[PDB]
Amino acid sequence: HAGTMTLEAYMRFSAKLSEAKDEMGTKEYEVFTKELKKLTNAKLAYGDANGNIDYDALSPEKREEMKTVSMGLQPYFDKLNGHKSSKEVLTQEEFDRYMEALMTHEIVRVKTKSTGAIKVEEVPEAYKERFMKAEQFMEYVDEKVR
Amino acid sequence: KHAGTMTLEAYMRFSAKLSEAKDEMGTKEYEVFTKELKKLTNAKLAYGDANGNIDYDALSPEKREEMKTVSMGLQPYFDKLNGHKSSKEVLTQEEFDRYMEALMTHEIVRVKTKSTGAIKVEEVPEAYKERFMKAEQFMEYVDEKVR
Ligand SMILES: [Zn+2]
Ligand SMILES: [Zn+2]
Ligand SMILES: [Zn+2]
Ligand SMILES: [Zn+2]
Ligand SMILES: [Zn+2]
Ligand SMILES: [Zn+2]
Repeated sequence: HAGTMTLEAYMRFSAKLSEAKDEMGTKEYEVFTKELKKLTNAKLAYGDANGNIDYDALSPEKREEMKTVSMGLQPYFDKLNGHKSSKEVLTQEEFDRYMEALMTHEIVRVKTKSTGAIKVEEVPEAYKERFMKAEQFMEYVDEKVR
Repeated sequence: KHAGTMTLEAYMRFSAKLSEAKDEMGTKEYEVFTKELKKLTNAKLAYGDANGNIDYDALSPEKREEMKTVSMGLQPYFDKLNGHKSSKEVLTQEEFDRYMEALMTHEIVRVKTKSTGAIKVEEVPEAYKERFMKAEQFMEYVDEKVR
């Protein structure tokens, strides 16, 4: 039941945002609330039916901005995943490559309009090599953070 | 990176574990395990490359079936040496078959890339890239189940 699951995970995320207001320093929570509004605005403006963005369609300047927002939000997401921060365990170059890998993965979700597991067979030819390299890199990062 | 030194040490460490298997295993159990392992080590010397990896796709169907049966019987000892539960107990029969196939694909790609370490998909040949990814994922999936 993809709908119910989504509803529940929505209320659950809303509850975490509330625990974030309580637990975060005052400046920290300003900066975070702001970053997250940029992200949620961007998914409403550019995202598909599932809220996935085709980052390759965007201008280089907006793509730079989105990548900056996700760099700032990423350590909160790591913590919610029960992992150590990927920013701390990765190099600056690697952390940049990681954001790019995540973007590639989101683009492929747009092209295959798939919400769960991507089937490598269904990925357009233009994106196969790039996708597989991003999956592999995301796995390497995941193992460094637990 | 000292490939020789690490390969020598792992060699001696594996011999120590064979010695402890002679001691810890039932008489029949160790008889059957010693034969299966001999099949495995004979097959790697007959068909393996410089690193002892086999191109299972080049072999006859009959021989490939045979090597898969040998690996099915050795796999729970290997699970135990990794400090893991038996993949055999935690997977269905069809999944365990596909696991062995994943491991064989992984072995083939090692022959093609000539690499004994982490395989980068870039360096894997086009006829093999998608199979390799699928095998790595399934291997990942199984590994999560046995911890
Ligand atoms: Zn609290
Ligand atoms: Zn870059
Ligand atoms: Zn993880
Ligand atoms: Zn003992
Ligand atoms: Zn089969
Ligand atoms: Zn493991």
